[PDB]
Amino acid sequence: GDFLVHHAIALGLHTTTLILVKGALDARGSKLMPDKKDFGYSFPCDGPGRGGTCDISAYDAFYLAVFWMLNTIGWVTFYWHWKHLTLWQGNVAQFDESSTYLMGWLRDYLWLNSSQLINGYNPFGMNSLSVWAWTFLFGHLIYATGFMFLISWRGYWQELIETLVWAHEKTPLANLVYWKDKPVALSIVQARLVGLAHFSVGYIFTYAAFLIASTSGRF
Amino acid sequence: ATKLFPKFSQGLAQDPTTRRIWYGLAMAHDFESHDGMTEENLYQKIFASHFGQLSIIFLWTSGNLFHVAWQGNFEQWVTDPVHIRPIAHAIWDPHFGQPAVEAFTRGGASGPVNISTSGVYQWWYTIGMRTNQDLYVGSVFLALVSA
Amino acid sequence: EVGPKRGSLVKILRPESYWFNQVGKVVSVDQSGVRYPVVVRFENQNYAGVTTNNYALDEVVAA
Amino acid sequence: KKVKIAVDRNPVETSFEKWAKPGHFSRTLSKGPNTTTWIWNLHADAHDFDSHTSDLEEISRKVFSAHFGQLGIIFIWLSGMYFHGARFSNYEAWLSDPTHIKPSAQVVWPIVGQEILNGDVGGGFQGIQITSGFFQLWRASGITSELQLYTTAIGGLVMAAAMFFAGWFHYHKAAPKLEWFQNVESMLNHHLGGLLGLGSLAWAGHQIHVSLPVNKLLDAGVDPKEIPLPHDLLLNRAIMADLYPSFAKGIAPFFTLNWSEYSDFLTFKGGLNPVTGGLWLSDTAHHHVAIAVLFLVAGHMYRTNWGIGHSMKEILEAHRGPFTGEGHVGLYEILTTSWHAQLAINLALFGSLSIIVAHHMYAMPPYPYLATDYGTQLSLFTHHTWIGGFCIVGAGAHAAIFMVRDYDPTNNYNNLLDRVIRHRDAIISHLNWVCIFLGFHSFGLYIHNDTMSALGRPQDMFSDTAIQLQPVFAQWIQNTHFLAPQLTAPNALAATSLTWGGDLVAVGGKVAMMPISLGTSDFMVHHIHAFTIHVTVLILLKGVLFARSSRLIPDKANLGFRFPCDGPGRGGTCQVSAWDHVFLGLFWMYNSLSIVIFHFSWKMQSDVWGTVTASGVSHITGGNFAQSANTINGWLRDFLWAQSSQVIQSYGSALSAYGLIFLGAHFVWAFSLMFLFSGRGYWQELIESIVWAHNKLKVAPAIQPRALSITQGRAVGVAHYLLGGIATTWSFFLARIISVG
Amino acid sequence: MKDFTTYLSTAPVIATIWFTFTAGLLIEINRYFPDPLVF
Amino acid sequence: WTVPTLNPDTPSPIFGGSTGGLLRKAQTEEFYVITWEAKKEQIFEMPTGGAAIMRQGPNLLKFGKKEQCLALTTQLRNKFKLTPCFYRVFPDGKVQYLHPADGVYPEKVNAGRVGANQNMRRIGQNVNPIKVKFSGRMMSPAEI
Amino acid sequence: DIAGLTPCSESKAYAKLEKKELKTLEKRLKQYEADSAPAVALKATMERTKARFANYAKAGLLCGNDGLPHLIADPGLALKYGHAGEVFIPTFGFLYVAGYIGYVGRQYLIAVKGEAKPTDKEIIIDVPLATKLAWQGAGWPLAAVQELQRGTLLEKEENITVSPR
Amino acid sequence: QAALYTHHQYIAGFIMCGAFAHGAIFFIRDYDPEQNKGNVLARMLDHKEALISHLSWVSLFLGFHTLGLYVHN
Amino acid sequence: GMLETPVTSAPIVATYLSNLPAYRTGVAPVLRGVEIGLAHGFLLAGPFIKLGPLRNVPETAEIAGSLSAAGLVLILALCLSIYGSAQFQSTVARDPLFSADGWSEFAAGFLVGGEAGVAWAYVCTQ
Amino acid sequence: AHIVKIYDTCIGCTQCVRACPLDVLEMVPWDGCKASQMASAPRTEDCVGCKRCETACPTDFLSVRVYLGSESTRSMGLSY
Amino acid sequence: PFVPPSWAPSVFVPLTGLVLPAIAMATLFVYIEKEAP
Repeated sequence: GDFLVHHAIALGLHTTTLILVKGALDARGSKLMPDKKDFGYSFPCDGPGRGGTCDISAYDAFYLAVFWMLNTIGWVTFYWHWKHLTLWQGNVAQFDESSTYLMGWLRDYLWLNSSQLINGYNPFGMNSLSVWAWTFLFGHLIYATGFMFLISWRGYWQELIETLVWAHEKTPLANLVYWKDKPVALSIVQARLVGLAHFSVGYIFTYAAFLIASTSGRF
Repeated sequence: ATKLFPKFSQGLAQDPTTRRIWYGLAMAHDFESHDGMTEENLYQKIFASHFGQLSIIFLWTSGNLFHVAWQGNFEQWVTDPVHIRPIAHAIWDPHFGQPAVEAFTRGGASGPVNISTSGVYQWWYTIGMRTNQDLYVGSVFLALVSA
Repeated sequence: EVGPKRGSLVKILRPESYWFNQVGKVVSVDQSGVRYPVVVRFENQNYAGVTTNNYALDEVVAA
Repeated sequence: KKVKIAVDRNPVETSFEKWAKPGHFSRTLSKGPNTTTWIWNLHADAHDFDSHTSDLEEISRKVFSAHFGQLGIIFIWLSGMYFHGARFSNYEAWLSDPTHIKPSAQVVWPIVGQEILNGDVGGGFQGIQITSGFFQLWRASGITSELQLYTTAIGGLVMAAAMFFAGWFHYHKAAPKLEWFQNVESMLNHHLGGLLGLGSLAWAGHQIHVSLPVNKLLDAGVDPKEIPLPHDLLLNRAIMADLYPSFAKGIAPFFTLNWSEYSDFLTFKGGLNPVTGGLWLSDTAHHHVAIAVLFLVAGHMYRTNWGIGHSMKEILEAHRGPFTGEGHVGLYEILTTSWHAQLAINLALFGSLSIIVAHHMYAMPPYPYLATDYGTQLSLFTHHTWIGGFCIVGAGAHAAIFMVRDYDPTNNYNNLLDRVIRHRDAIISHLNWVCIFLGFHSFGLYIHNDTMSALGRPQDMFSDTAIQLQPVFAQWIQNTHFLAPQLTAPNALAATSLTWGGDLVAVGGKVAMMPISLGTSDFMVHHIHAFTIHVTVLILLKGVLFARSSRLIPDKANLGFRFPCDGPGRGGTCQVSAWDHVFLGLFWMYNSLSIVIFHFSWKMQSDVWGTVTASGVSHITGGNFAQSANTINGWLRDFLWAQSSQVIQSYGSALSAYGLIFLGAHFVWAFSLMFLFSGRGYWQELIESIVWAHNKLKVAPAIQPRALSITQGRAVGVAHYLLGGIATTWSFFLARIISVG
Repeated sequence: MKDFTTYLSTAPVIATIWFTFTAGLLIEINRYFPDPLVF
Repeated sequence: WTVPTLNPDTPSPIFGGSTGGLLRKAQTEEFYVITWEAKKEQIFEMPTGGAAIMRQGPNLLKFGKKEQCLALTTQLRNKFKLTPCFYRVFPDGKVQYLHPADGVYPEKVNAGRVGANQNMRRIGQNVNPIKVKFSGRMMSPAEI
Repeated sequence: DIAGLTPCSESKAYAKLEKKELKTLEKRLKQYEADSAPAVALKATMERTKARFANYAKAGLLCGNDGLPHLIADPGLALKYGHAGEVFIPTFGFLYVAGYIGYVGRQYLIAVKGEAKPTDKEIIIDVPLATKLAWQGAGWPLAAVQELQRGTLLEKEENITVSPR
Repeated sequence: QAALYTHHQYIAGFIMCGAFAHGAIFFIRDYDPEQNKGNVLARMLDHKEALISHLSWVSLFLGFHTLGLYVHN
Repeated sequence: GMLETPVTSAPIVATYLSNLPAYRTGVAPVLRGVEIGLAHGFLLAGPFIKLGPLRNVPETAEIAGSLSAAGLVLILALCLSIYGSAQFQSTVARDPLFSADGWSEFAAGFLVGGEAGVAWAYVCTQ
Repeated sequence: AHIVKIYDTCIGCTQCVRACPLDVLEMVPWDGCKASQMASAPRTEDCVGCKRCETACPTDFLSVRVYLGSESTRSMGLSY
Repeated sequence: PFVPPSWAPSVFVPLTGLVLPAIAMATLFVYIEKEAP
């Protein structure tokens, strides 16, 4: 099980290095964009021409690499937490026998250690572990919110904002209060950053809450 | 018209949309991209930023020391570091009802407190801290160093 | 008469070109004083779906 | 003005010459491949018939042949189900014990250890427990042997060959003209009278002559081998007269307007059969008779070749008020010339009817021993709901396609459609506001409940004990339906369904159907459903109304229906096409229907399904829906964490495959995030590096490898997301409902 | 027949026949040699 | 050739009105006015949604941005073969002629025009960003 | 023995695991008759289980504390303690088949590259040429080594497209 | 132990991504090919296709084998 | 040009909108703010009094509700003041309300009227 | 405003001007190509950055380039 | 000593949560919308 998870760790490290190294070497230009060095480090794209140039800047390579970094650290922290949990519980054979198949990781580690966490508050009352349950759901909500900025893109939002602008401008008792800044949709780069920030915050808070709650309740 | 914010980018200041605020907030530390930036001024701005970051780090450390000396149980944790849980700081939340108050009241405290997981208790106990007076003196010294 | 012969194969030396270090067939060479008189047609298209381009006299090498 | 059979002889020659030429349908793909993108295009424009040519007649003929090929595929599928039920099933054993033997119709070969999936389903058989409900349907029709199912499979194969021959004949031997396809009046008259009315009448005849006596004898305790054959019942009047005295009078009471004599097989019993748990087949037969008469009457409404009847254009033009301008002028020409508009209308009504079918089938089980099979009930409701949602999204997509391609402003000056386009901004703004209002008042209640429960304040929550929000309208409607057979339904014996109220019906120790009570949790989840439906409608309607133009891009119609963007200009115009709106509507439909099926599963397993004990009924989860469904933590712990124990420990048993799929589905879904969170520029540069590696070893293909297009990347991402999520929920529901149901 | 053979020579038909042959060979190998874990 | 003068007393196409019309920007910042000559009455598509009927002779319309006016110009030129022209109107009453700039459409070459923002080199001949660093503001290597 | 593991022929957990599998199979078999299809299928599965366990113990595999076999990936340990059949011989077998498929595909690409329309030969497979190359690929390591020695395996730097740096 | 190890590992991952991001920023903003002519830095961009290709091969091999062994188990 | 509808062009609703304090166009902004604040405080005291955390304990539910309403009124007054500060910086008849001094007087009147409305709503239940 | 530049590789095919949706590009006389015309950008203050001109350019590499600059009302294409 | 009073959290928590953020938000909002001369 340790051998297999170490190979998974090596996979995560090599893929993250691949994305980062490729983005750093292709930052000055490639065959698709021979003049990428003249556009700066961060820019939206080169337009829909030449088949499409979405996520062509080096900033976008870093952006895609953050997900792989979070996934790699997630694997290493999952391995550390499970091995030490089985060691502290006095049964290392459980980890040695269930760390070779993913069902063991999903049931014996993620499902078995979250029983006390999600029981922090229920209709029968609550205990000191309710804050970690709230943090768990908080991180899940932030992660899912990041998925919105990650999947849905600018155009739809800008058109919706234009409709809202018309609605506010044609509403009595409310058009007297006008904005000082014209409301516009978030930019592509800003959208990627916002989605990445929500993804990372939800990821970190969810794992920290689960880790502390499971380790504190078990011991 | 042109707004005062941001002061480091006249192009962003002339932006009449909400993009101006977001971009001004996200490009404040990009010293090389400001208006009228030279090499000497760039290095000086980074020097000041380094000092400000050091002050923030030291003030945060002093805050941790102060809260452990005030609401923590370091004087009692050192006598029994196996069966006593460390206390981070107290909790003052008006939203808590009666069950939350008695649920968070643990670790030998008199009110709702947070049990620390940072491990500063073991580190401070190992380096020599024994009484809360030591933590208070360390917090005052680190706050003055940050200033 | 200046430039490569019509119908021959030349290599592209322009670094920013999609067909850099690639072979292409010569179509026509302009007889004026234009900067890029050589016309080169390639079997493989670029990302924009174009197979012909105009290159300078020193931008193409016989190969 | 004359309705006739117009046709062309031998328009296309039957040959294999075009089979060897890929992409011959389009002028752009007829050149051949040069890049890998072309290959994807070859599959993306395959069925895009209005893009190959602009001739409406060619498009209509291709549509007709495509319909025949589709029906041939469906007949092959049905014949396969009947053949599997006739040779690899335990239907004969299940007929002798429909309350203990689990239905099964699939066997696996003893290879690589998969024989463990051949679980002991009962009746001396080893297979995979099916949830399609074919056993109950065959029992309802009177099928009592494998020979009948085998004969039905052979008939289905013959029908499939006939459908394929019909498609080939109508495309290469006798192709109808465009005027034949535009006879919507005659088409509607035939589909109303002939198809629906004659089909309902034929099924009523089969139910009266086969389903009713065979099922009556099955419910009377007669062994399936001793029951007379259907032709035996159809040949003599003695057996039918013994089972139903009205048959001793022949068809004489029908022609003498003495239909009351047939009150033994045509009634209003209502409720459910206490022996089987399903609806009374006498009521279904009477239902089909009434439905057949109604559809046959409706089939003589439009004029075809005689003076009597209606003209739909006349009715449409006669409907015009002061607040709508001209009215429905030009709508008839729109629907008689655009296949996409008709597809949008048909897909919307078809999906809505599919969801209605799911609700009516769990509430009023029509097949015998169907309600007691919780697996079949849950799977059928979930399946029909998903099909309805997908069809609705497709309806919105085709509405946008019609608005982009077939719309013409020269024939829509001051009609309803033009006015809708004129005030589309007001429509979208109000729908956006109602979506925000519903989202706040629907999600804030759950968040507030989670906060109050976590803060140790259960008295400040939104529950039955605390502040209650009772659905008084639904409860009053339930009471009215329960009291209907005494005042407003004097000729009805019982109510339409048991969910309204009254006594519960249980068969074989399992609750077939009991009354359903709605509380605060039901109110909250119903508002959640309304909010999700409103948001999906907002995305689809925004993509339909703003398909031609918008305040951001005034010439969107020139860019087509499916295009990635208009560049990074104007701050960014990513996903402005109507196709992207359909792409986002797919995600919202998935979210909405997932919450719908979760609510259905929890409510059924908590307050309806369960065993029957001595002086009390115990449910599967113990009735925790009225106390734990008002919080997100309750849904995550009691419904997702607790109910997923069966799918995670299924390893080593006959349900282990489900667990494997439960893991596999988590992969595909996450795989979707690779195509949804990234862009093709990075992949194109990575492909360039890989191409360099190939060029070094002289292994570079002639077809230049190009990354997936932006639209293709979005389609791949949404497809994988939907497949992963739907398969995850499918494995969880099936494993759980099979283990504890 | 030339057009039919050319159609059968396309990438999806060839891929289907080849994968069916390879899958059948692997399945028959595991059938006549059950549970091979080592050489 | 002479610059046309805007005629405010010009008939407009018969349109029932829509919600995609002008906003507060037309009264606070600027707006655009498109005028054209139609040989006969014809139903056309409005760039902001809806179908209007262009009258015979002069026709005037108001739009919020220049893109709407040029989109309608392209639609009228490619579908009905007309010659439209538009201006930018300010709240103080100033009218500025925009397209066509010289009376001749920009697709065809016309005498008197002077090329601007043209680099007498190629993309591959641009300088490195390190050479344009530490400037007055963010400057791209192609701006010089 | 190696890494504190014991052979599967002398491991108690291995025998207990075999008894557990046979016990659950026999328990499932007790609910059926003797001359029925499910009983024959269960008996066949039990015989397959017995043969699998006997073959694994006969092969000399090393089991752990969980009763499951372990593979030896070190070439020295595998060739020194009789474990070359786990990871060594299958490694060379995959190398032969992998290079076999790669060489066949490379030969087909280079052969169709000099034709008039190589893209047609790529979407529509030339079955006779592909079959001939598939049968001729048995000498792939020899042909690949001879190609590497002649310098014709790789392409020169000047004939490959690169980025503008 | 659990919280400290996880905290430091996530911080290290973010810091590593930042190191590579700043390297890309160096290539776009501060790299000078004329001053770095023939050194190790220019040779990195000289054979960048080989580096990205070999990294792709390693990642592909590791992913296929680890996922295959896990699914097989 | 624009779209006309009976909802936005009925004379009765137009006269109703003209009779509102916001559309007087000729009165002092202090009177408008006082009227708006009173009408808002009277309705604002409701939700806090009948739904706050201390709604079940007697003799203090009205106290807590009125205090929360006054706090919300104060927050709204601060928002109105900063809105007039950041909105008017330079430059029928021009309404004096849409000016820096006019909006400041309007915000002060809104605060006064809001506190009076909260106090009047509390004594109305006593 | 965005920066629109025309390079000497322009063949004067006039496709970039027709693809421009806000009338930014035009054709001026020249002596570097057979068509004796060259694209020009004298109204960059109205350019939004849709890059339709870059898509319509057939030269390798492109002759017209768009660089996103300071955003304004005309550059963001706002009708409000 | 440096020990704060018993009532210190009851005054510093509402301060840091409602007084300081409101003043900071209002000041920053006014500063962002300041028009240049």
